[PDB]
Amino acid sequence: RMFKIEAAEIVVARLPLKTHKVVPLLILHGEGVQGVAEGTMEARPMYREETIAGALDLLRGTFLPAILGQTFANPEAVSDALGSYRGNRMARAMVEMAAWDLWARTLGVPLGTLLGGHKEQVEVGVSLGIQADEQATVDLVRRHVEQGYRRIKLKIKPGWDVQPVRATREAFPDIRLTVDANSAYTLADAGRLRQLDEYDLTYIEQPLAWDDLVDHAELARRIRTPLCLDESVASASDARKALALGAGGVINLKVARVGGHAESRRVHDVAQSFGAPVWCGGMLESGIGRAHNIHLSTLSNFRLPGDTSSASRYWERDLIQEPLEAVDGLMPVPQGPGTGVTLDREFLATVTEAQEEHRA
Amino acid sequence: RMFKIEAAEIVVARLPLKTHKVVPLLILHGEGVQGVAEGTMEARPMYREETIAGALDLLRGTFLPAILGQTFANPEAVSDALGSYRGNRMARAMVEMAAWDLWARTLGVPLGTLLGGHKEQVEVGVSLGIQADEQATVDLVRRHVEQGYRRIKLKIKPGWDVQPVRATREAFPDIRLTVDANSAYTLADAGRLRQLDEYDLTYIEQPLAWDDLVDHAELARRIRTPLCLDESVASASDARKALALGAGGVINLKVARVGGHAESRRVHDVAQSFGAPVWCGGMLESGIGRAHNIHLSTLSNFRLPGDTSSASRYWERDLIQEPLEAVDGLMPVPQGPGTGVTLDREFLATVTEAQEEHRA
Ligand SMILES: [Mg+2]
Ligand SMILES: [Mg+2]
Repeated sequence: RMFKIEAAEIVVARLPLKTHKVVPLLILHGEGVQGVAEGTMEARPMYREETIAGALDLLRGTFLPAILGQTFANPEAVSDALGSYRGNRMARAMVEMAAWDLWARTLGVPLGTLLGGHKEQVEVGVSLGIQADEQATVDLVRRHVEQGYRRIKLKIKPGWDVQPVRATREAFPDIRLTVDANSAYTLADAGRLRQLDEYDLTYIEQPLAWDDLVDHAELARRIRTPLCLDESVASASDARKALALGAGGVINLKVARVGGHAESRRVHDVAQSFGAPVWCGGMLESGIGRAHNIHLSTLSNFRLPGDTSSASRYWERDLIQEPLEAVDGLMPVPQGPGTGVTLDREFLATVTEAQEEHRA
Repeated sequence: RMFKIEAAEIVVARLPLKTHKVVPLLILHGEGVQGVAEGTMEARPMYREETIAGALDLLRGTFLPAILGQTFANPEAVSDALGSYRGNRMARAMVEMAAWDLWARTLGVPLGTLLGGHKEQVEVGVSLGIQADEQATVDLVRRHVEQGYRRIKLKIKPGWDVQPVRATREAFPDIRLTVDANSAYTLADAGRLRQLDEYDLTYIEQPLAWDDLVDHAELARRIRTPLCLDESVASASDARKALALGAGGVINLKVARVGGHAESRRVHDVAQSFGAPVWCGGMLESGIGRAHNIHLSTLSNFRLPGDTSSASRYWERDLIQEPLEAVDGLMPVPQGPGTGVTLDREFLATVTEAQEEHRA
């Protein structure tokens, strides 16, 4: 039954890589359990428009006040209570996704299960940066293919695109191979991008401007390689518009980017209704955010491998107790209610740089 | 010659309405002159996505450190130096516009002149909120027609659209009449909006979602009244996309929304290349912002009246020494270099919440 949000903590941690990454956590408390989610916004607006400064101000100043001490039927009722404010999806997503965790934990059910998923393990691939040359690329790829990863994503740029791809393809003619074009191209480059076609990529991710659909639709008419949209899809209606236009045949679905789990479900179902698959994008998440991603990835139209690879690839030590490790390109769903993972509070304390508490 | 930016000041004021409005200012110092601009983002994200807290943290943590101490050839070079960041156009606009004012003042030239305009005054319109009934709407319109405004804008909403427009058009068969539909309709409302057609509105402003073009395109096919786009045109390429898709035939051009004067002139030119007019939109600006708008509005494709009405209608006392007052629907361009207006520093002091100075 119904749940009352009694308190909320905002905990910002700084986590060393292997220089650092800031992890904003929102914890909601209620009914003697808690829900946790992780912000994916950065200090500076590099991947998208939102920033830690603005999202946290929106949380303490607007969203938290609207929900604290209040009672709700479901996470959708929580999202509904955050008014008609424009944009700020990642901020909304912190509240919404923690609400999903909290709510699932009051029922004792795994998050994935509530969202309609029934996979017990999800397929994963890896994304690789730009390497120095054709052989160093192939070497780095081989390391990962020997780990069983089910898709390889290579960054590209002008004019480092056809070469990395052709080399990787010749050594490995059967792997699922993709590229991330990183919004570094123009309709001008349609000719170069078309050269990629003979290497049977599954898609080219977001080759043009990060906020565009119309030019993608045009570029898609000019090349045979499917395009995958990322930043240009921030909602189920964007997904609809993109697919009705022909701007892509694939969507990289990042839960926090679309404002959370429910909306991600809708994105997911709109894609399926068009016969377009989704796959789960990643963003250097701690185990909190990684767990949420895995649970969402259990939905059935997640038919291409996700960037939800092993935690130990990123951190010497994660913010949770449980390991999130994939073997042979498969990441098991972490057992337990909600996310199935648990904050390691002692370790979190040694890397916390800010913490605040909010009540009604 | 080139200009060095030696110092910047952020001053946030709470200026009394005729409740209160928070006015964030940026002051750029160099070559013995200064350039000033006004942020239009608000505390919470209601009109668009940016907030004062995100915007200001972006200025002091990223944009100002990038330009402080650097020497530039023109305002465009200043923009390019903030280069790689996404969205946040209003925050960007504070730097770029303050830069135009400074640049212009090192040259001794009025801002509008440098942007290519040659009007000495600009036509203004008036905006009427929702009134209680038809005759109250008509009586207010009658007042404003008599004061000499050259366009009437009626705010409409579902349940209250055809009625005020019918009544108004009936009493005033020839005036330039428009409506602001304020993103409150959906495609199911096409039949009701089509009923406005027989009243010869110059346009309906952004009836559907604030970030949409594709559905507006469809709505334009079902009714004959021209659509005017607002929040969904944030760049020159958005303008092109909107006009080419037939999402509208008019653009409400707001200088800060698109990233400042350079990009606004680009929106102005893309629109002109399609033969679509633009007009100057407003956001309850102090004299700083109003003066920038008035100078942008001197450009030749601003062929419909703008929301740069008298400052006295908004403020008991303005932040500038010069009064910006329209007479018979004509606002004079303020004389002098740059924006042609000058901060009243002692008055400003009495209304300053907060100030900060940054250097190298
Ligand atoms: Mg990517
Ligand atoms: Mg308007």
